[PDB]
Amino acid sequence: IVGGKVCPKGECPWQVLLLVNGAQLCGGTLINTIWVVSAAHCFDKIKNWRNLIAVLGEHDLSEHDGDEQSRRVAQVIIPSTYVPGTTNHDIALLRLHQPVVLTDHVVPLCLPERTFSERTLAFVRFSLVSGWGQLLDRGATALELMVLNVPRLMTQDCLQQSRKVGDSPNITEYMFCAGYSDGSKDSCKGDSGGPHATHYRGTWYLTGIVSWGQGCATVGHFGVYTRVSQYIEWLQKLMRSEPRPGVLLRAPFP
Amino acid sequence: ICVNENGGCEQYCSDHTGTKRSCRCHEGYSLLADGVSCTPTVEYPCGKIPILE
Ligand SMILES: CCOc1cc(O[C@@H]2CCOC2)c(F)c([C@@H](Nc2ccc(C(=N)N)cc2)C(=O)O)c1
Ligand SMILES: [Ca+2]
Repeated sequence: IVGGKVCPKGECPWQVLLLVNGAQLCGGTLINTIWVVSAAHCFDKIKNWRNLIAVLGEHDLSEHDGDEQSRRVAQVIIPSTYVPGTTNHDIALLRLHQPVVLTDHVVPLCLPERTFSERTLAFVRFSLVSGWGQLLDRGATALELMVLNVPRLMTQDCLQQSRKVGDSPNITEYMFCAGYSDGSKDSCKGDSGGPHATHYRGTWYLTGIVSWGQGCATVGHFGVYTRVSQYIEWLQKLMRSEPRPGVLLRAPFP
Repeated sequence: ICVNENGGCEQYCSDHTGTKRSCRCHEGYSLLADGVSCTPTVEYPCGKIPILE
């Protein structure tokens, strides 16, 4: 996260840290005691699926304070429509091997109904994005969990306000832009998979996933986020399903 | 009605035939007798931050 602040310990209790062989991979969002939402692209290079760990209640990576809870990842479910190395459909649903225990430091983010998300949450201007990603483009990652308030744009407005890059990926219906074009504030690649969380009437909801951008806080560009509302029914159906052997599961989308 | 001001619902809203709508709440919440508000029913409901509550 570029240009944000430390998320006070316990104020981002749905934030997940994903590790592979102990190394920082990506963020994620807890949505109930066994299910984590992250970005499909976080898994493009995984060789051994059995060394993927999810950590809840994390805050300062330099210390252990007893609020952390680590779980093996039992299932990584990716939509059929996602193509590794490309931008569209950038979502993953992770089943933990054992539920996390809800505490003051570990709480799920609400996965909203689609209609509510499209009709109401999509029009809440500011939302919070968080993670242990780079504090600067081409800079070191954060030791303490960082959070940033970003404004959401309609895609036509995002395209009009963005500088053009011949090769640029299309901003599809499964994405949205949020942030600033002045180079000051953005999420970054190490935040990938983390929450874009939207407050409404006292409660916070999952509306986006840190997905991609041109650099981080690059002048003339915004952050791009997976538009979670498109995936609500897909997620709900999978959460009702029995686990299947083998960690990776490609599941039909829609 | 649900498209206008979330039908007045604190959380989720459904339209029904006629001048009718029903609000609903996420798991871990229950709907109050006003028919719009949601109150937690468990210690750690989703989307609330304990140390701030
Ligand atoms: C589906 C993911 O696609 C990615 C594409 C990335 O770069 C391409 C090349 C320039 O535009 C897009 C990328 F850096 C990333 C990068 N993640 C990333 C996430 C957020 C931002 C941002 N908010 N500015 C940037 C990069 C990564 O994980 O390697 C991801
Ligand atoms: Ca710690």
